[PDB]
Amino acid sequence: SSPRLFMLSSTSSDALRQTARQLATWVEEHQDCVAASDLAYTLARGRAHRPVRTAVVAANLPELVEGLREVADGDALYDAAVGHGDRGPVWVFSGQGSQWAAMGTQLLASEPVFAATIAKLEPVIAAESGFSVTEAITAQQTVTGIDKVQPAVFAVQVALAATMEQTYGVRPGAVVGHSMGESAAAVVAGALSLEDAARVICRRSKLMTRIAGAGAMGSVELPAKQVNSELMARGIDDVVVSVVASPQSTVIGGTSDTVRDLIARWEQRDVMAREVAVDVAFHSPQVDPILDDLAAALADIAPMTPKVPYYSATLFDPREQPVCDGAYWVDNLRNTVQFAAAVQAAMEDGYRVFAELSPHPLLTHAVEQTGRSLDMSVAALAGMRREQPLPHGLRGLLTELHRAGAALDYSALYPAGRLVDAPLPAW
Repeated sequence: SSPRLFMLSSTSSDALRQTARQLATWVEEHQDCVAASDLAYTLARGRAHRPVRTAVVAANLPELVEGLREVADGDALYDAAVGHGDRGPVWVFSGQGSQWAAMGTQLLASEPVFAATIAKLEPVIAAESGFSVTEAITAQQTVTGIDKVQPAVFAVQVALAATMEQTYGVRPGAVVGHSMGESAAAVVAGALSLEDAARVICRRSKLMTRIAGAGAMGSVELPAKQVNSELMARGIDDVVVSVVASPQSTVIGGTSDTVRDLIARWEQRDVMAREVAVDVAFHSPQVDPILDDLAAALADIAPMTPKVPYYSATLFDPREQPVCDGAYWVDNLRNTVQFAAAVQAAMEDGYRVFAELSPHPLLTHAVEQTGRSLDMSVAALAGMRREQPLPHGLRGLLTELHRAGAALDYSALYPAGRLVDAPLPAW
């Protein structure tokens, strides 16, 4: 009786419409014989998924005939899958800034695994940071202080990954984190326990409140080698490259005045410069005072060997597998975020489907820019968007992962049924 996802695929946009039309005619003639569950199961598990994919949502067979005929009559361009169903998606865990008011409300209601994960984190974040992460992610005002933002964003990140794996059968092929995103990446990769990773973000953000107001940051659409050249040429020692997000994008960090002066000059040369909303200048010497204290706070963190490929933005070789001890988290906060190099390594290793598990996409464009620079066809998906209605939870993200060609377990969403004599399109 509930709405089901009917997968349809072909070799071209026109052949996919021909497939939709034959299926609609068949479904219309056999609707009294075929159970909708059996047909959805057959289309997902009894058919080899071809490159040009789509899916129609419908609660009953007559509804599916309308949806299928709509596809068949349309003039839509269906992009082909970039992955070959052999590698799982690369989950991208972005930094701060993705947060929005009541970002967790619909997923707490529509996804039981999201709710269960947030429930686990609730007493840990309460003991560590002194606040309710559930109250924070469902409040009518967006979460605000660094000590509250980081645990709340981390909690959404890990709850999204748990839902995708447990509820939708999507095991990640690899993980990539960007600054605070690396704590969620460490949990998902099996490098840290959920609790130790929560302790890492809670303690990290509490210590950062001590240095709030110490420097400023700025984004510039210039490659990092060029930015560094300008700093050295201008005799600037108080501002450094803090983030390397794409081959054409760089974030600088340092003293408030020199950062403002540099952005003023870049803008005047018609370059895409802009100040970034910060209290502290992370991944710069501004964080130096709090590094001894952080090392001490994280001395008890128990790191583990990652179970999934982890593309480190902290290590000098992103392919190297992290030892997520306190020293790693101190380096994570102080070293440049080499995000572009980590994404480039994953793409060189064969990954083409990237999905950003965050409250709102911050690094979708960065992933696309790295793919474009390698002359590769990649998919950079967003797990959630600000104020996006999610009445069917993350089922939308599952559809887009399927459409893109990410490897996933179809027995999670279609656990049982009878194979039906539905049409098999010619080669």
